[PDB]
Amino acid sequence: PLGSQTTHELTIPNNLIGCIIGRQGANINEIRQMSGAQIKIANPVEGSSGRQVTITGSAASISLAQYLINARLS
Repeated sequence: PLGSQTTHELTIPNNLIGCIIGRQGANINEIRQMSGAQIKIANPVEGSSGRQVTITGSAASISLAQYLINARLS
């Protein structure tokens, strides 16, 4: 659905972003594939403590993507 599509944003602590991405981006690929959401990692900035992530899709797929991000960090 076209009317369901929206955008969300969150911040991953820097020490955790490598886990989210994974080897060759395998982890973030999996989260994208499972959730059906588009997930983009923001350009890194020097001396930040967190890395921004945008998630676009329906509310359901964004909620799933967030859940999977959390699960990956356990």
